[PDB]
Amino acid sequence: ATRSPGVVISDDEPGYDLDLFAIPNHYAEDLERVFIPHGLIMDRTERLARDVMKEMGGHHIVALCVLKGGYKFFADLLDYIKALNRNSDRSIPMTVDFIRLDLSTLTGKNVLIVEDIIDTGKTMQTLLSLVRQYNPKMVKVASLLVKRTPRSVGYKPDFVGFEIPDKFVVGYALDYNEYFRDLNHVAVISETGKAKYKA
Amino acid sequence: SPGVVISDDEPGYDLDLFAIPNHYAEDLERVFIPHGLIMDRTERLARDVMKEMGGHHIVALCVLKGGYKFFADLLDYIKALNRNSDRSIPMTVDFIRLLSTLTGKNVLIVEDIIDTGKTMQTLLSLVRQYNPKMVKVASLLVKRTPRSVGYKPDFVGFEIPDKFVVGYALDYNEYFRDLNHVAVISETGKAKYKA
Amino acid sequence: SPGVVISDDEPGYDLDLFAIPNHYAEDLERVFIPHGLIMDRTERLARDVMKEMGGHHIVALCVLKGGYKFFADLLDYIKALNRNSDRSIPMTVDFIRLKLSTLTGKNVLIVEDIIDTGKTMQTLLSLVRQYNPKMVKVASLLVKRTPRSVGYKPDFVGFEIPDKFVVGYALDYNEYFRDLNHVAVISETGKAKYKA
Amino acid sequence: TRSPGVVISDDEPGYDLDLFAIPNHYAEDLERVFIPHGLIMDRTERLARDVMKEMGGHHIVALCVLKGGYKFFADLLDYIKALNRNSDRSIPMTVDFIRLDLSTLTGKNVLIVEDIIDTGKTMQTLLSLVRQYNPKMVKVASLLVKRTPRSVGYKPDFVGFEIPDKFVVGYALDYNEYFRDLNHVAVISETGKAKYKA
Ligand SMILES: Nc1nc2c(ncn2C[C@@H](COCP(=O)(O)O)OC[C@@H](O)P(=O)(O)O)c(=O)[nH]1
Ligand SMILES: Nc1nc2c(ncn2C[C@@H](COCP(=O)(O)O)OC[C@@H](O)P(=O)(O)O)c(=O)[nH]1
Ligand SMILES: Nc1nc2c(ncn2C[C@@H](COCP(=O)(O)O)OC[C@@H](O)P(=O)(O)O)c(=O)[nH]1
Ligand SMILES: Nc1nc2c(ncn2C[C@@H](COCP(=O)(O)O)OC[C@@H](O)P(=O)(O)O)c(=O)[nH]1
Repeated sequence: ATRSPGVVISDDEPGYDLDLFAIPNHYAEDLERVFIPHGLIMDRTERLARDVMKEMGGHHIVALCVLKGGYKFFADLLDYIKALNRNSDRSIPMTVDFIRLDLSTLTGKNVLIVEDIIDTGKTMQTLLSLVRQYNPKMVKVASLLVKRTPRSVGYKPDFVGFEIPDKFVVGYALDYNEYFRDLNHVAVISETGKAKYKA
Repeated sequence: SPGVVISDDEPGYDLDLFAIPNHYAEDLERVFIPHGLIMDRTERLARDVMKEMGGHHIVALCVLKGGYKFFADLLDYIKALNRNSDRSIPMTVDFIRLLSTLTGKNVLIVEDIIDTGKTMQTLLSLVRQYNPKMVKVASLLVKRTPRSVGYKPDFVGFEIPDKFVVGYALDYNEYFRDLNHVAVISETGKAKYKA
Repeated sequence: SPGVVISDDEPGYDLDLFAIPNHYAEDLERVFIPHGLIMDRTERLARDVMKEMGGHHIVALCVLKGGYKFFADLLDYIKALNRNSDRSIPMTVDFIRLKLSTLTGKNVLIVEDIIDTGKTMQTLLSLVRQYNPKMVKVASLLVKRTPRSVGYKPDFVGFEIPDKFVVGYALDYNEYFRDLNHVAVISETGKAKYKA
Repeated sequence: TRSPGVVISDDEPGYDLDLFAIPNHYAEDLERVFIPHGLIMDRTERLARDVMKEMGGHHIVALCVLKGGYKFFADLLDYIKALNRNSDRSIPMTVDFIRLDLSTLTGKNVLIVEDIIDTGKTMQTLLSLVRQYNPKMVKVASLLVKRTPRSVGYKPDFVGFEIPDKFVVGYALDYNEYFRDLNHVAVISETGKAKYKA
């Protein structure tokens, strides 16, 4: 719930062609276009980590990961946060948990909920109400990707990595029928790939 | 077979030989395994896993909560092998709170440290009862301790002396998370960060 | 292909979207290519290089000076491909000064960090060709769309950028901005701040 | 100039080959891995801050000696540039290459970067040639110092690893331009010496 919408990727002109970057060859016909390369994600994630310690560094941080199979972004975000802490000459305690949808550990602490993708946003909103119930000092939501979808409730994430168009993306932290885990770029899935690896 | 064996006669490296956080200067006695050495070993471990379990679909279970870090890096190296194999390979990723889906599947249990070995032996008995095709355990650290039952993981990163270590994936009252290397905690550190 | 094309519509990113050293906050105007984007593109360039001339032994020549980071990273990806090729592939690595008989009959890769007008490379190619090499191709990280270009185009291009003076990654300004890992447009303030 | 760096003892040196990831085409060409790639990186990171605390106050001249190697110089520079990001001032730095315009060294902090020091004759030859251009401060960094009686008694200001007297390859150390894709420092085998002979 802040002004920064993050790195915007418009419907006019999105992403780069597949030939310009290194894609696993078994995914050659399963993707349409690359929206966000792995390294671009890392750079943005590094800035997000500095945004988090800027607004939440005041109290003991509880980093809360959602278990959607996507551990990748949560692990990367935390790595950058730890990188900041090791050069702060104060030893900074931090606890990390996981939620699948005892939380008494959240009382009076800065809670950071980390999400990979936000589409409808009611999965996210549902989690705020449960965490706020345990009376934390503050709750912030980090999201790597926010899709511009008509299924928008109106809820706005605090820390956003990228704002992407309404396409079904896979890669990096997002999978499809447990496929595309070895793909480190965020790319749009094709009709071929959507049918080939269908459940 | 027992992994990289860190003997008892001299225990890793001096603190000033590597870059440790300044606020952990007095809280450590010695560095056993530098971060880079862990990563290079884990890359080989990932190759060993694909060797004995790459036959069928792999369900990788992370034991919560001793440390997520080793699990994250182990799977990163596994995916690296998968994307260069000219073959679309699916993989299940799950976490254990300490589940009947595990029936007839190739299950990989990932632990960051094994001390006595009783936690893992207990976890194994619970998993086998759901009749999995194969269950193997990967452990980053196995300690040489007289308090051990006799359990040995299928995959071992390092065999270390009987000393309380922190860093990389092992914390102490939610401290030392920002420490990359595996180091022995000092008596100062134990008392400074007690609960 | 001309590589990744950065148009002049409204390119780059706001400085607030990425991590930038605080002592460079006022000295930069906009970030064109983040460090990670350079690396992902460079990895692909390494693949392209190890296909048009990466058959056997190559001689990789880095132009001095102007940069070194791009040459180091490009070779790191090349060496990463070689160690998965199931074949021991030797490689010559050396640097060239622009004011050498080894190049005779060799497969030469000239690595450059940026190409503006292109006369430096045209001049460089004409001299190398006189030593009669088996083949000489040029890889460049950046190629600027400038009205000043003679018309030279490299065999391999990383990014095509607007006619703006950029610093970072492998490009400096009076030996400053070396610690800046993103490619960014230097501001008027910084340009005057770090003058020679 | 008396911290010998990470000492690798000689009764049992390094690690077995099967414990780490080694390129398949080098499987028979090596005997023993001394220093894994990641261990080099961690040590190099520490070296980078040793350098910056002594010399790195202001403007330094990073001088690389060309052996066909460059990897260590590039990695050491990367860690140094990583430190200067968290400094609260902009640090200028010049990087150059020399094989044995040197008026540019006068009155500046000169850092000579070496990958391997064996007898040490190369370094003291180079030192005597640099110190006569009157630099404000000239010091030597070396990734590897071999422990050999053939040494002329020269010791570098900054040392990464002190290794036994064996012929090592990998990471910034080639053998007839081979082993460049090997990221670990390993001992070359007899099969390797003949397989990649000139
Ligand atoms: N790979 C991929 N997955 C996506 C995409 N968009 C949504 N998802 C999954 C969704 C939860 O999954 C619903 P299900 O399949 O489990 O029923 O995530 C958003 C929810 O958290 P929201 O905020 O409530 O909308 C996408 O573009 N690519
Ligand atoms: N950081 C750190 N932690 C250690 C160390 N040795 C043991 N632990 C914790 C122990 C579980 O701790 C129970 P708790 O008291 O924390 O609740 O893990 C081993 C069991 O899984 P085991 O195999 O059954 O013995 C150590 O050297 N360093
Ligand atoms: N950092 C930075 N440097 C730039 C830029 N554009 C040009 N240069 C330098 C120029 C050579 O330097 C001339 P000097 O400084 O020695 O006088 O490189 C182009 C020649 O190779 P070209 O192809 O012949 O035009 C730029 O945008 N950023
Ligand atoms: N790969 C590899 N190379 C080594 C090793 N030990 C020495 N070298 C080369 C030597 C110069 O090479 C002489 P050449 O054969 O090229 O003529 O470097 C040391 C001189 O700088 P020093 O200090 O004066 O003795 C080693 O263990 N492995």
